[PDB]
Order: sequence, then structure tokens, then C-alpha cells
Amino acid sequence: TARGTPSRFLASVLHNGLGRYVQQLQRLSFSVSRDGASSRGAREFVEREVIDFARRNPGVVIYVNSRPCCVPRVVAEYLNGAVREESIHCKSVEEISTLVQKLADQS
Amino acid sequence: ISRKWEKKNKIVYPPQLPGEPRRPAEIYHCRRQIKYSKDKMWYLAKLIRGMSIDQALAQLEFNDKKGAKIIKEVLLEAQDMAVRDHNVEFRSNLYIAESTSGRGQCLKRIRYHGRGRFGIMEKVYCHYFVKLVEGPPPPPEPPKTAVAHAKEYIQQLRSRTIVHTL
Amino acid sequence: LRNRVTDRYFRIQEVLKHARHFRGRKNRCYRLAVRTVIRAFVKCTKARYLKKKNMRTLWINRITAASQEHGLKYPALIGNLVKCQVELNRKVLADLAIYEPKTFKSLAALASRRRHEGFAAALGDGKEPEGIFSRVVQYH
Amino acid sequence: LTYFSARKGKRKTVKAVIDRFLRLHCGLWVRRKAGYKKKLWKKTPARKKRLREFVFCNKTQSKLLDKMTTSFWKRRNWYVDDPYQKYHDRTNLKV
Amino acid sequence: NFKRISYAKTKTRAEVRGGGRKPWPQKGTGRARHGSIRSPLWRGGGVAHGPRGPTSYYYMLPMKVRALGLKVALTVKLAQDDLHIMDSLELPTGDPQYLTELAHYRRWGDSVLLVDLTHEEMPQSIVEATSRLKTFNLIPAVGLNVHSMLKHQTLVLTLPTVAFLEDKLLWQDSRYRPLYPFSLPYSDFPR
Amino acid sequence: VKKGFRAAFRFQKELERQRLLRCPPPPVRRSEKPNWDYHAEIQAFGHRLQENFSLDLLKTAFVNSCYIKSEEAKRQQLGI
Amino acid sequence: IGIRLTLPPPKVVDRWNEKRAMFGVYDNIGILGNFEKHPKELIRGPIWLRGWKGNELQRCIRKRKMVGSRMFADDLHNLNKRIRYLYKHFNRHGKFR
Amino acid sequence: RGHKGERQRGTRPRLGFEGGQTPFYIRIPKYGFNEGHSFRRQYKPLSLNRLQYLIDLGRVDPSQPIDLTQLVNGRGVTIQPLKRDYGVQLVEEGADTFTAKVNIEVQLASELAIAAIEKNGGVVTTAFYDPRSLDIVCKPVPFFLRGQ
Amino acid sequence: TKKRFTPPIYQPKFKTEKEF
RNA sequence: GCUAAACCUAGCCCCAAACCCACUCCACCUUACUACCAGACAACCUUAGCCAAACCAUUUACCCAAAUAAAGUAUAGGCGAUAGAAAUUGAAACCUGGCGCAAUAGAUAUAGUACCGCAAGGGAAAGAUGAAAAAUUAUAACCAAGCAUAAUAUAGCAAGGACUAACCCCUAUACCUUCUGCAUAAUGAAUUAACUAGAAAUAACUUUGCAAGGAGAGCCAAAGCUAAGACCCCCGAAACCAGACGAGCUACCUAAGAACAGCUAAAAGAGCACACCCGUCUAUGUAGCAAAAUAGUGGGAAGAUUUAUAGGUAGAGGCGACAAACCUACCGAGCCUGGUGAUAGCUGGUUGUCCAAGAUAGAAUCUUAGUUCAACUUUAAAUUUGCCCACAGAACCCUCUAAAUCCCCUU
RNA sequence: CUGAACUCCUCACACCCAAUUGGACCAAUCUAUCACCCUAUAGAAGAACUAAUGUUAGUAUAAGUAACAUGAAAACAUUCUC
RNA sequence: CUCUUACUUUUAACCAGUGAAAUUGACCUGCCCGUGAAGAGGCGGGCAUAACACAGCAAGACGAGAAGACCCUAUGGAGCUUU
Ligand code: MET
Ligand SMILES: [K+]
Ligand SMILES: [K+]
Ligand SMILES: [K+]
Ligand SMILES: [K+]
Ligand SMILES: [K+]
Ligand SMILES: [K+]
Ligand SMILES: [K+]
Ligand SMILES: [K+]
Ligand SMILES: [K+]
Ligand SMILES: [K+]
Ligand SMILES: [K+]
Ligand SMILES: [K+]
Ligand SMILES: [Mg+2]
Ligand SMILES: [Mg+2]
Ligand SMILES: [Mg+2]
Ligand SMILES: [Mg+2]
Ligand SMILES: [Mg+2]
Ligand SMILES: [Mg+2]
Ligand SMILES: [Mg+2]
Ligand SMILES: [Mg+2]
Ligand SMILES: [Mg+2]
Ligand SMILES: [Mg+2]
Ligand SMILES: [Mg+2]
Ligand SMILES: [Mg+2]
Ligand SMILES: [Mg+2]
Ligand SMILES: [Mg+2]
Ligand SMILES: [Mg+2]
Ligand SMILES: [Mg+2]
Ligand SMILES: [Mg+2]
Ligand SMILES: [Mg+2]
Ligand SMILES: [Mg+2]
Ligand SMILES: [Mg+2]
Ligand SMILES: [Mg+2]
Ligand SMILES: [Mg+2]
Ligand SMILES: [Mg+2]
Ligand SMILES: [Mg+2]
Ligand SMILES: [Mg+2]
Ligand SMILES: [Mg+2]
Ligand SMILES: [Mg+2]
Ligand SMILES: [Mg+2]
Ligand SMILES: [Mg+2]
Ligand SMILES: [Mg+2]
Ligand SMILES: [Mg+2]
Ligand SMILES: [Mg+2]
Ligand SMILES: [Mg+2]
Ligand SMILES: [Mg+2]
Ligand SMILES: [Mg+2]
Ligand SMILES: [Mg+2]
Ligand SMILES: [Mg+2]
Ligand SMILES: [Mg+2]
Ligand SMILES: [Mg+2]
Ligand SMILES: [Mg+2]
Ligand SMILES: [Mg+2]
Ligand SMILES: [Mg+2]
Ligand SMILES: [Mg+2]
Ligand SMILES: [Mg+2]
Ligand SMILES: [Mg+2]
Ligand SMILES: [Mg+2]
Ligand SMILES: [Mg+2]
Ligand SMILES: [Mg+2]
Ligand SMILES: [Mg+2]
Ligand SMILES: [Mg+2]
Ligand SMILES: [Mg+2]
Ligand SMILES: [Mg+2]
Ligand SMILES: [Mg+2]
Ligand SMILES: [Mg+2]
Ligand SMILES: [Mg+2]
Ligand SMILES: [Mg+2]
Ligand SMILES: [Mg+2]
Ligand SMILES: [Mg+2]
Ligand SMILES: [Mg+2]
Ligand SMILES: [Mg+2]
Ligand SMILES: [Mg+2]
Ligand SMILES: [Mg+2]
Ligand SMILES: [Mg+2]
Ligand SMILES: [Mg+2]
Ligand SMILES: [Mg+2]
Ligand SMILES: [Mg+2]
Ligand SMILES: [Mg+2]
Ligand SMILES: [Mg+2]
Ligand SMILES: [Mg+2]
Ligand SMILES: [Mg+2]
Ligand SMILES: [Mg+2]
Ligand SMILES: [Mg+2]
Ligand SMILES: [Mg+2]
Ligand SMILES: [Mg+2]
Ligand SMILES: [Mg+2]
Ligand SMILES: [Mg+2]
Ligand SMILES: [Mg+2]
Ligand SMILES: [Mg+2]
Ligand SMILES: [Mg+2]
Ligand SMILES: [Mg+2]
Repeated sequence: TARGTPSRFLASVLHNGLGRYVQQLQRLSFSVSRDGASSRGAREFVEREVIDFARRNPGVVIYVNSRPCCVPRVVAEYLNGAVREESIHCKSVEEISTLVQKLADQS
Repeated sequence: ISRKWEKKNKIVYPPQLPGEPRRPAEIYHCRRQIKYSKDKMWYLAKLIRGMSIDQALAQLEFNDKKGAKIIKEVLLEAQDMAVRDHNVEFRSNLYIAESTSGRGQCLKRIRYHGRGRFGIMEKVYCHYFVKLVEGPPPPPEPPKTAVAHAKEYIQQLRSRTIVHTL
Repeated sequence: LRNRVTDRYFRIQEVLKHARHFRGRKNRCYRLAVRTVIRAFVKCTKARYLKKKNMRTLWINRITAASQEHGLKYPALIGNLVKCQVELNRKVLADLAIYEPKTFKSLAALASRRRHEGFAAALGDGKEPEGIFSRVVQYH
Repeated sequence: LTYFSARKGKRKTVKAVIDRFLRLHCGLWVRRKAGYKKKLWKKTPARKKRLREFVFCNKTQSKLLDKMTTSFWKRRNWYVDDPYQKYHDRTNLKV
Repeated sequence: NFKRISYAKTKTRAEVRGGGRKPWPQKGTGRARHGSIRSPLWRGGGVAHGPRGPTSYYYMLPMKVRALGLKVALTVKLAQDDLHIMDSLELPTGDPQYLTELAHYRRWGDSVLLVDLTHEEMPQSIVEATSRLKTFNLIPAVGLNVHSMLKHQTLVLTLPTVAFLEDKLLWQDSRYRPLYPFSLPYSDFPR
Repeated sequence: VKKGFRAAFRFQKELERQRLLRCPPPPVRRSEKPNWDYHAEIQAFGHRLQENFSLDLLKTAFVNSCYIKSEEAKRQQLGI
Repeated sequence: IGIRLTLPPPKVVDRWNEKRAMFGVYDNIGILGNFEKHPKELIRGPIWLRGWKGNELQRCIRKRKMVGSRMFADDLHNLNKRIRYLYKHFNRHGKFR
Repeated sequence: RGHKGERQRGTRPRLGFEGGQTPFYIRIPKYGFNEGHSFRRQYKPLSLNRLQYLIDLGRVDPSQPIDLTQLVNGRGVTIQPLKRDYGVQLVEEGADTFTAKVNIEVQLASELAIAAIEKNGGVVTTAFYDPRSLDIVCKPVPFFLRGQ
Repeated sequence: TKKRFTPPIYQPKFKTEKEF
């Protein structure tokens, strides 16, 4: 509910969009499994989608680390210092691409 | 059971820098398995809370409750423990920082009622915890004055905004 | 094969995390908390209808207060602004009353002028042209 | 009805159904009219002829008797000179 | 599942010790009414709906279905380059290290299933090598099964085994419905 | 003792989170944390601001006097 | 409470031991062996459950018929009562008639 | 399960019980529809279309005498002596298109079926088999394993 | 009506005899 | 911060295999565990009943020694419920295993012990360091309810919308069950942890195999047949029966004992009145001192008295100066065990998430607290009209010359 | 003029009936095979509790309430009161 | 009893020691009128309203206790009697 959760006023970071627009997403850290079945969609994203995504976002540094893991995750770090970790466990390539694009558009 | 209070006297702080302020000495002491009720022991623990080491002993010495002697004995051995072991210069330079009672392990016994019925009574036990901090006791908080009330009220009136608008 | 629930702790905490700010045993005892948490969620859903209802009532009260400062009643201001083909809603008018008093007085004067033009039209037999502010812009 | 017998663990057949009804292999059940041998002196010949007819059962009664009899009575029989042989199969039946 | 027997069993309220007498009178005690102390509601009572072992899960697929499963598994191995054909299973040496290196050199994967025509006529060289290995298993042609083929990455069949498999599997495609079990004598069976 | 591993594993992570809240670790440089490439981050710094920075000049901008003296001290301590 | 504070010891499963490596072997003994032996003859267990399946009532009836004379007096009494209860439950109680 | 009543508790009456009303399967008068059913002789029909079909595929050899053993061996008919079967009956179905000349031994044969066989020059004979011999003649191999 | 007397039920003695 | 929490073993379950077990000395059927004296006493004998038939009265499955099949067939039966063969048929059979439990589980079991009962009998609870305790200032911590650190400020199912702000403002009649309808002052619930409740045939449907054949003898077959998936709860009576155990309480009886001051009369089922026996009335007590008592007042107190000890009568019974008394605190007929998981159309309860369709004329019934068939509702499938309705049409007898209905193309 | 979850507006849409019925998913556990900071595809079953005057255990509430106890002095010898 | 009063003991209340039981959905637990499953601390309209102990009282919480013994129902029992 609203009473049981914190609240804030609408705002931006460094008055973003006033003088110029700066992409608030700063870093993406992917953790994919070479053999993990739950990382099948994550591997598909790396093979064909992350390379094109890096072209469209030169200001975002993307780290893809291939290590054994049961639940693949993507960590998004922003300029204001907020860190958000999202799971891509058993997600298709389209769902991962939508999730990654959602992280890029957030402040 | 838990015995974390006895382990709080084993913390060794790093040496202070020459410019750092003096750190008050903290002494933790307790007595386990006291044949007394924690509810009755709470009033005695509440009474001496915040008092100096000497004033607490004076109040407990002339108190008719049984736990007063037990608490006074705990303070006496805690006061000696501070000077002998915790490097406290003056034995009177202590005040009661924390003092409270806790439930201990109890034994259940049968109480016989009429008509062949019964009730289960417990042989109550309690723990007494005390913390001594070196230095004069902190002064009591002065009562809130009319100036403080008026200043707070005006601050409330100066912090209200136009709600549900731009 | 005997199966037992090994993660019942996490099931309980999903309900108790929403009751942490409650008062009494119903913030820590699941049997009592679950009934109140469900009611809290139901009240949250039903309050969205009242939030819209209360906001419009608040806007009407604020508009009525500002209208009376200019000697106009709320129905006169709202009705005549419609006749001027001005589609400002009550949310904007309430904002204009608080932060743009000079603009709101012009809106009040415009509604007052349109209100007077309606009175002249009613008294007139119809052999006179429409009021200057009574003209309606036709769209096709 | 005995769904699981105590000695074989199999469904049993209610023998009251067997002594009264004939099941054609098409799924129909044939019965005789109740009271066709009772008080014939007070019944008109038109009424008595209807009582002597061999009538069929409806869907509910046919389904009820299927549950009360085992699969032995639903098998296809090739009795020699069977009077009801021609009625065991349907002809020109739609839906 | 066809050869699985579950030995798990629990005692119902009629098999737990005691519980014959009603614990207290039906009315007047102020407590909930109970008729036995071994009821499933009670601590230490019987189990309402628990395992009633031993339980058998025996069922048989049609003979042609189980015969067809071998054909599908054999086809999958050939289609995925997981099937290899050998003239014989004889090895130059009985050292198991030779067989492991041979599979690695030919890229046979982690596990290899070796099938010979008959158990008695298995070469001694391959038997010694496979007995000391865990991922290399030697079975007779009669012992071929879907589970073993699926568990092992690579399937190895001898030329006599291939002819043996074709005769046995294709016999189901052009056979009459049985009048009696095929163990009994037939005019043209076996062979 | 209930059979299983996932429930015990899940509870361990909850305990680790609570321990961090009780005793927060001191903040450390993002470079010391994993997933850091200084050269990659420098290039993205210019691209976010839509500025054609010179890599030679931009890298020297983040080099402070205190860092150089500390780096020299470390080499002397290790005898390099 | 109700959940362990430490991880259980790790589960070490030898996927390639002799039992798992040779599981399923000879399941086609009838098909590939001139039908000399039925695959049901490979089942090892209770003598009243080799190549046979049934519900609880059918198992209790079959066990009493085959090894009822070899059972202990207390075990036989419980089996007899179980058949009586199962007879009443299956043939008299239930949602469907 | 429902709300109360015998439904939820599961104590509803037996199948066929109609709440105390005289049930349908009882109020109907008894008649001898199935009286003596277990003592009626049954004969598996064998149409000349079926017989001609077997010969054209080589499942039944017309150059040798045809009896119950040959019909079962060719999987032409299925005989169940335990189910009161007494052999096969040669029926007249497909007599128009029947052309093979065979020596067939059956248990029953209609007048038209006999004529169709004899038109092509074949011989048809009706022979009786008691239940013991019927099982032996249909499956000789199981009998020969009895040592009798 | 008949007398309705419910005799008291003594709990087992061991539950009130445990010691440290 | 306490209280606590956590654990992996003890062992156990179901099978296979294999046919177990008794005695150092001494004691032990009398009052068992008692060194040493006249016996002649000696075993056999249909189970019943709950329950099902919706009552109940005939009747109602209970290993009887080869898996399968014949077959749920012959047959039996208030020909109802239900019971149920045989001839014949003829297979496999390598103990050392586990999609069994892990301290409320698995045996009741650490133990038939503690404890309870006169007896038969009933019947528990629990443990947790480490390689080393001849390392005990050791093995850190965080986790239920309950508390403490830290009582409380107008107003209200205690929350929600919110808000600069905890409250103040606005909105809001806990939950389950049961009902025509419950905030209901109807039911259950102090709270926490653990435990605790949907078992299966008949067909049908869905998905494979093969196909006039299917199936690893039996069976089915006018596209069938084989295989799989998928539907059927928990607690509770008062009772009935069988076999044991009980007259150390009480009812009465048997053998052999004991008690009854003083006074009057001296004769006493006589009077006054202790011990003693009983329990009239009142108060107190009502989880009490007491599962029937205390205080006072009373009845009897040489008699049909009271009472100690041992014995007898046992539940289809005993015993009874009949109160339906009393028979081990609860006797319209004891208690324990077993049948027994008795039965209950009656009550209560019935455990994860999400969506969808969904309120229904009657008939019969020892039946109206329930069921079965219709009706209604649900799913799947087939193919063709369904609903709304234009004229024309549907009764005379009769006081309401009714609102309407039925039929019905078009649309 | 005010006034609904009616209707319109921006976006989205399977996302408000008891009994009952259909359907899509799924926690934990065991097993096959993967996986290897806790998962996947399947096969299995003692497979999920805010309620049964539910069972067992812990601890509250009533409640520090009801209730319970030791004649007096003294040298602890002794004496005194009843 | 008119018509009660005084004193003593016990209880009582306070201090110290020990320490039960039924009960308990959650309670942040007012009054009036009206309403409503027909008798409201919780709903509607008003009124009242800083917080928190202790001792009394018994009008209410349809107060606690005992799955009403009265009544009816059950094709539920049982004792007794009988042409
Ligand atoms: C009427 O008199 C009824 N209350 C019965 C009284 S005796 C239990
Ligand atoms: K136990
Ligand atoms: K049934
Ligand atoms: K309830
Ligand atoms: K009720
Ligand atoms: K009411
Ligand atoms: K009510
Ligand atoms: K009531
Ligand atoms: K007493
Ligand atoms: K006696
Ligand atoms: K009823
Ligand atoms: K006086
Ligand atoms: K009162
Ligand atoms: Mg207590
Ligand atoms: Mg049982
Ligand atoms: Mg029992
Ligand atoms: Mg009994
Ligand atoms: Mg109670
Ligand atoms: Mg019972
Ligand atoms: Mg148990
Ligand atoms: Mg119910
Ligand atoms: Mg009903
Ligand atoms: Mg039930
Ligand atoms: Mg019944
Ligand atoms: Mg002895
Ligand atoms: Mg009956
Ligand atoms: Mg009766
Ligand atoms: Mg008959
Ligand atoms: Mg009947
Ligand atoms: Mg146990
Ligand atoms: Mg043991
Ligand atoms: Mg806590
Ligand atoms: Mg309010
Ligand atoms: Mg309100
Ligand atoms: Mg009512
Ligand atoms: Mg209402
Ligand atoms: Mg109330
Ligand atoms: Mg209520
Ligand atoms: Mg009621
Ligand atoms: Mg309770
Ligand atoms: Mg089922
Ligand atoms: Mg089923
Ligand atoms: Mg109960
Ligand atoms: Mg009887
Ligand atoms: Mg008897
Ligand atoms: Mg006696
Ligand atoms: Mg005598
Ligand atoms: Mg005398
Ligand atoms: Mg006298
Ligand atoms: Mg006496
Ligand atoms: Mg007397
Ligand atoms: Mg006298
Ligand atoms: Mg006797
Ligand atoms: Mg007498
Ligand atoms: Mg009398
Ligand atoms: Mg009387
Ligand atoms: Mg008694
Ligand atoms: Mg029952
Ligand atoms: Mg009944
Ligand atoms: Mg709907
Ligand atoms: Mg009748
Ligand atoms: Mg009815
Ligand atoms: Mg119509
Ligand atoms: Mg029409
Ligand atoms: Mg509106
Ligand atoms: Mg809306
Ligand atoms: Mg919508
Ligand atoms: Mg999962
Ligand atoms: Mg799974
Ligand atoms: Mg369960
Ligand atoms: Mg729980
Ligand atoms: Mg409960
Ligand atoms: Mg207390
Ligand atoms: Mg006191
Ligand atoms: Mg009180
Ligand atoms: Mg007192
Ligand atoms: Mg006293
Ligand atoms: Mg005294
Ligand atoms: Mg008092
Ligand atoms: Mg209590
Ligand atoms: Mg209670
Ligand atoms: Mg308040
Ligand atoms: Mg208040
Ligand atoms: Mg009122
Ligand atoms: Mg009010
Ligand atoms: Mg008070
Ligand atoms: Mg009451
Ligand atoms: Mg009252
Ligand atoms: Mg009642
Ligand atoms: Mg009466
Ligand atoms: Mg009655
Ligand atoms: Mg009735
Ligand atoms: Mg009866």
C-alpha cells in the first residue's frame, strides 16, 4: 500500500533534458551460463542482440561474464549511484531485450 | 540459552590517536538464574536506571524488596570489576547506563485445587543485566518549556504547504 | 515419500512485510495479520475511486472560494466559461485560482460578462445581434 | 452394486437386471410392459396389446443398466437361430 | 516405472498401538470430542492417506510400441552422428587407457555404449578395458534398450549386431497377430 | 530436520543480507569492485556527454597530485 | 524457527555407478531374445507383486490369497481388517454411484 | 462435494435405488430373455467375401483341405471355445463374387452358401466338434505341449 | 433428569516433575 | 538482550532370504521366585454382533493353501441387498534391496519402563560441542510467539487515501461457518511452532501404436483393439456383541472376634445421656479442607445395634426391610480388551495462484433435515434453425363481455 | 450546478456471483538426466492450513490477582503466654 | 421485625516472600435517539472527549461455566410393560 511504502516527488537527475539529455544508464553486467538450461535465452541475447545494443548505446559499458550460474542476472548501474539487479532466469531473447531496453530508458 | 552479555567485556578496541577524545569505560555484568520474578525485578532495575554507582547502592540498601539485595550485590562486584579489570581510576566515577531484567529457565510444578482439579505453577527465575559506563551520570532531560512549545508550534505552521496542487 | 513444507517461513513473511506498520499483535502474528493485510489491500483498491472523487470535490471548494472573492457563485463561473468555449477543467481552474490570481480574475470577469449577455438576450425580443462574447465558433 | 468384489477385486453384475432386460449389441435394452399378466379381464384389447409389446428403454435407463452389468453381457453373441439377431445392429441411423 | 515397486508404508489409525478406549466422556468435559487417541488428528496417531506399500507400478506397452522405440533411438543416433559401426570390438591391448584415448581422438563424447552380438563371444581385450571404465559400458545385443542409448552419448554397434537388430526389429512389421505366446513353437519362428 | 536444500539455501541469503544491514561494509572505489574496465569507462564518459574528448587529455584530467605521490610511495615501499 | 540455520551437507550422486550405468539393460529381453523370457520376469520384490498391478484393495486381497498362511498372526489380523474397511469404503462410500 | 446431505458425506444409497420408490430395474416383470444363455451354441460367421479375401492374399491355401485349424492359422476367424463357441458357420454373404474352388470343412452352412461352394466345383462338409476337441483343433500347438 | 457428573482427569505426573 | 532457535543420529518401516527360541550355581504353581511329607482336582463342546439391506425379522464378502484364465459365467438370494463356483487352463521364482521414515516422523519404545488402576488393563516424555574435554574463559552472529531495550495523550474492526507532518481531515459494520438474510448480542477461534482431511470402477474423452483386425494363449471386434493420462475426504455418538477382570467401596450372607460410661426403671427392638453410629435443620463452603466437608443444632445409642478380620454371591448376572437402591467416586444396568477406522440422511472441519461458465417448472418416496428421475447448470461434439414475431386461426355452457397467452412468415 | 465502478476521454484489457463445472499455471520434496551460489526438461507423491469447544509442545491474558505461612522475649541456653 | 447500632475475630487494605483458575477473534473497548437477523461501545444523525493508577458497585457486555436436561426432529439408542 502507499502508507506501508516510501514515497517521493517527481524529479530528474541534474535537471536532465533541460540543457541536454544524458543517458542515466551507465553500466550493464550480464552473468550467463555456458551450460545452464535457464540461461538459454541469455546466451541467445549475447550471440546476436548485445552487439547491436552496444552500438546504439555508446555511453553504456556492458560487461558479459560467462560463469556457471543457476539464475542468470543483469545488473544496471546509473549515474546517480543507484544499482538495480534484474533476473533473466528462463526468459526468451525478446523478453530480455525488452527488459534491457527498459533499463536504458529509466532515470 | 544465550550468554551474549558475558561476551561484551571481551571487545578490545584499537588504540586511540593522540587527538581522539577519551573513551568512557564500559562494563557489562549480569547474574544468571535468580530466584525472583522478572516483573518484580523490573521495578528495581528501572529504579536505579540512570543513577550514579553510589546513589544506586544507597537506594537499594534501604529497599524492602528481596531483589534489592541481589542487585546491590551485583553492582558491588561490578564496581570492583571495573577498577580491577577494566582500568577505571575512580570507583565512584560510574553510572548505571543499562539495567533490566530478563526471563530465565523456569520449573513447572502442580498446584492442587478442589474437586480433584489442579493448576500448573511455575518456579519463576530471572536474569539481571547491568551496564556501567565510566564518568559522571548524564544530566536529566529538562522539562519542555513554554518557549520550546511555542517555537515548535510556529515551526509546524511554517512547514505546511499547499497540498494537492502544483 | 513424505513431503513437508520447508519454506513456510518465506510464505509467512510475504504477509508480515505488509503489516510491519500495524498496531498490536496484528503486526507480528500471522493469524491476525493476514485478515488485516487483506483488508488493507482491499481498502487500497477501493480508495482509488474516492481519490478521484475527493480531488474534484476539493477543486470545487477551491474554485468556489476564489469565485466568491469576485462576487460570483460556482455555477455562474463554470456554466458561463463553457458558453465562452473555454474547456479548462476544474483541476486547472483550481491551480489558476492559487497561483495565477490575475488570470483567474480575468476568467471570472469573462464569465461575469457572458452571464450578463445571457440576461440581455433573455430580456430582448431577439431583434438584436448576439453578444460579442456570446458568439460561438463553429467547427466543420 | 459391488464395485470391487472381496474375492476377485472385480465389478459384479446385478442379476435382477439380467432376468428382466435384454441388451442388444447396439446399446439398446428391451423390456416387457409391467402388468401385462395382471388383471387381463378388466383391460381392453387395445390396452392389452400394448402390454404385450417388447419396448425399448430411454438413455437414462439404458445407461443405468450398463453400469449394473459387466462387460460379459455387452459382447457380441452369435446364437444359432437367434430371434433378436436382426435387432443387434442399427441401420440408416443419423447423428 | 514398469519394474518399480515402492516399499513405503504407513500405519493407519487401525494399526497404531493402543487407542481402543475413548479418552474422555463425550459430554461435560468441556474439551473437543474424541473417540481414540490414535486418530490422525492426534500426535502419534495414524496416517489418514499415506503410502500403503508395497505398491507395484507394473504396466506393459504394446510389443510393437516398444520395438518401435528401439528404431527411433537407433535413427536418432545415426542422424546426430552418434552412431559408429565396427567390424569387431577386438582391441590391440587390454589396457583401458587405450580405449579412452581412442574415443577422445575420434571425438566420441563423454560416454560410449558398446554393443556386441553375444555375451559369450565378447573379445577378452574389450572386456578387460570396459570392466575398469565407468563411462564405457559393454552390453550384449539382446541388452540394447532406449534408456541406455539415451544415457550414453555415443552408441557403438558391430556389423553382426546391426544384422541382428534389423532381423529382430523388422520382424514386428510383417508378423501376424499372435495366437499364443511366441515362446511356443511356430512354423517359421525362431528363424 | 526437513529434507531439502533450496529452502536452506534461500534462508542463508536472507541471513547474509541482514548481516550486511547490521554491519555495513565501508564504501570502496568502483574500480576495486568487479566488472570494471578503466579504458572502456573513459570512452563512455565522452559519449554520454556527446563530446569528442581526447583520450590522452581526458585520462590526465582524472590523475590527481595526491594519487601520484601515493603511487610513488608504494613503489618505494616495495623496492621497485 | 522451523528452518535450519546451516546448509545441509552437499549431495554427491555418482551418475555413473554400476547400478545407474546398467539400468534398463535387458528390458527388451523378450523382443531381442526370441521371447524366451518376458520382461516382467526381471521384476524383483514381493511374490504377490511381480508383474501385477492393482489398487490397495486388490493388493490386500492378492497378498492374503498368496502369502496369507505365511503371515504373522498380528500382521494377518490387520490385513483382514484392512480388507473389511476397504470393502466398505469402495463399495458403499464415494461421490459417484 | 456439495453442502451437507448424503452427497458431501458420501453415504448416498446404492446404484439403482430411487429414494424408496420401487426401482425401475425391479418393477419390470421378469422374462426369459437371457435364460439358458450359457448353454446356447455360438458359431463365428464366415462370409464368402471373407473366405475369398483370404484365398486371394494366400493366407488360406485352396489346394489343400480347409478346416478350423487352417482358418485359425491364417487368422481368418477367431474361435473362443470358453465362450460357448462351437465352430464356424459359412454364411451366404458375398456368394455372387465367390469364385475359388475349395474343400472347406465347417460346422454350419446355409443352403445358399453350400450352393455357391458347389457351383465352382468345391466340396463343403459340415462337421461337429465338441468343446474339448474344438480347443484342440483350433490351437494344436498348446495341446501338443500337454503330453496327452 | 439424571445427574450429569464429569469426573476430573489427572494429567500425568511427569509433566510437573522435571528438574534442572 | 533474554527466553529460545537450529542440527543427525539413535533406531525404525516394507520386502527378500532363511523354518526361531529355551538350562553356571541357587530359588520359583503354598501368599510364585518359599531346601525337606499320604496325592488321587484335571484338557475337548456351532462364535456372536456391529454393519449392509437406507427400518428390520431370511439374508449380508472374511486366506484355507498354483499366479493367470474360464468368470463375476453356472448357481444361490425377503430371486432384494448381495453371495458365487467347478470342469478345464497353466507361468515365473539370482537374500544382502529402497523416487521408505529421520526425534510431534519411523515401532508404543531411551520402555511396556516412569506413571495410572483392586484387577484385567491403559500407557508416556526425551537426545544433539569438537579430531581431541588428559583442549571448558568453549562452539561468534542473525530467525516464532512471549518479553526487555522503549507505558501512555480527544476519535472509535485500528486500515486506507494521503500529507511538510505519527495523530488530527475524509472513507470504511473483523473472519470462518451456517442461512431467505449475520457488524450481528448465531457458531468456532488467546497466540506461536509442528502435525491434521478426495483413496477407485463403469463407460466416455484426449494422445500414441497397429489395423479388419488388436492384444506377450484366455478377451474384444459390423473401425476396432491395445497402452497411458484423467473422477470419487477428516473428526464425533448414545449403542450392540464376544471374551476376560472386579464384593479391599457398597448390597446381603458365612465362620470365628470386639465395643456399648453414668442416671432412671430394674421388666424393656424402655427413657435421659458419653464413647460410637447416623445425617434433621440452618449458615459457611461451591476449582472448597473435602469429586459431598466444616461449625452449630439434631436421630439412635443392650439392639432389627455398631464394628475389626477372613470368606461367598459377577454383568443375559449378583444383591436389594423396592430407593429402579447398591455392585471400586460417573449403573434403567459395571469395567477393561476385542469385533472397531461400529454406524450416523446429523454437526463441525476440508490446505497454492489465476480466469471463465453458472441461481434452476415438477414427480415419486415410512418421504418432505435425504435421495432417484426430470428441470436447470457445465464440458466436448454433430448440423440447423433458435429467439423476436404479419395476416389467418384456437367453444359452447356462463355473472365479472380482464390484463394476456398459444400459433406465427417477415424482420 | 452538484452527483456512480453508467458513458466519453489517454493507455491497457482473460483480470468482481454461492453450490457446482471447465481451463491456464505453480511452491517444496524425491527419482532419471542436466545443472553446480540453487537451476532445467520430465517421471513420481505422506505434495501447500487465518479456523474442526482440532492433537502435542512453547508462552501470554486474567495477574504479580486469588491464595498460602512463623505465639513472645532472650545470652539461642532458657523462660513466658495459650 | 418496627429500625438498626457498638465492639472483637476472620476476611479485608497496605508492606515483604511464594504464586493459581475459568476466561481471552482482534480491540485505539463513551452517551442519546434512530436503524438493523426485529434489544448496537463498533452502523446513521447528534452529544461528550488530555493521559494513566487504586478501592468499591453489579445496570450492560444477549457476562463465564456445561455442543439445553424443556420442546421437536432422526426410518439414532435404551429401560420397562403387554391380548
Ligand atoms: C419447563 O418447565 C421447562 N423449563 C422444564 C423445567 S425442568 C428442566
Ligand atoms: K510415542
Ligand atoms: K463407491
Ligand atoms: K466456524
Ligand atoms: K450449526
Ligand atoms: K441481533
Ligand atoms: K443472529
Ligand atoms: K448461542
Ligand atoms: K477434607
Ligand atoms: K469376599
Ligand atoms: K433426512
Ligand atoms: K449501639
Ligand atoms: K454486571
Ligand atoms: Mg501461569
Ligand atoms: Mg486400517
Ligand atoms: Mg484399535
Ligand atoms: Mg470398545
Ligand atoms: Mg472451553
Ligand atoms: Mg469412535
Ligand atoms: Mg506414528
Ligand atoms: Mg460444512
Ligand atoms: Mg441439504
Ligand atoms: Mg464424511
Ligand atoms: Mg447410510
Ligand atoms: Mg523365573
Ligand atoms: Mg441396515
Ligand atoms: Mg431404528
Ligand atoms: Mg435367480
Ligand atoms: Mg432394490
Ligand atoms: Mg517417537
Ligand atoms: Mg529396540
Ligand atoms: Mg520475536
Ligand atoms: Mg474518524
Ligand atoms: Mg467512519
Ligand atoms: Mg433462521
Ligand atoms: Mg448488514
Ligand atoms: Mg459486541
Ligand atoms: Mg459472533
Ligand atoms: Mg447453532
Ligand atoms: Mg486453546
Ligand atoms: Mg480417483
Ligand atoms: Mg480414474
Ligand atoms: Mg473433533
Ligand atoms: Mg441386534
Ligand atoms: Mg456378554
Ligand atoms: Mg467384604
Ligand atoms: Mg455368623
Ligand atoms: Mg449404659
Ligand atoms: Mg432404647
Ligand atoms: Mg464408619
Ligand atoms: Mg444404617
Ligand atoms: Mg434415647
Ligand atoms: Mg468370580
Ligand atoms: Mg439394608
Ligand atoms: Mg416404588
Ligand atoms: Mg420410579
Ligand atoms: Mg463405577
Ligand atoms: Mg464416521
Ligand atoms: Mg440415519
Ligand atoms: Mg462470471
Ligand atoms: Mg413405502
Ligand atoms: Mg426434499
Ligand atoms: Mg415461444
Ligand atoms: Mg418462426
Ligand atoms: Mg463525477
Ligand atoms: Mg476507472
Ligand atoms: Mg475490459
Ligand atoms: Mg521454480
Ligand atoms: Mg518439477
Ligand atoms: Mg497433507
Ligand atoms: Mg501453522
Ligand atoms: Mg486450531
Ligand atoms: Mg504475571
Ligand atoms: Mg503481595
Ligand atoms: Mg482483579
Ligand atoms: Mg487476600
Ligand atoms: Mg491463618
Ligand atoms: Mg500460626
Ligand atoms: Mg478484594
Ligand atoms: Mg490457563
Ligand atoms: Mg482456554
Ligand atoms: Mg485512545
Ligand atoms: Mg477510549
Ligand atoms: Mg438501539
Ligand atoms: Mg455515532
Ligand atoms: Mg476498577
Ligand atoms: Mg451465558
Ligand atoms: Mg444475562
Ligand atoms: Mg444442542
Ligand atoms: Mg423428555
Ligand atoms: Mg421426537
Ligand atoms: Mg425418515
Ligand atoms: Mg440398531
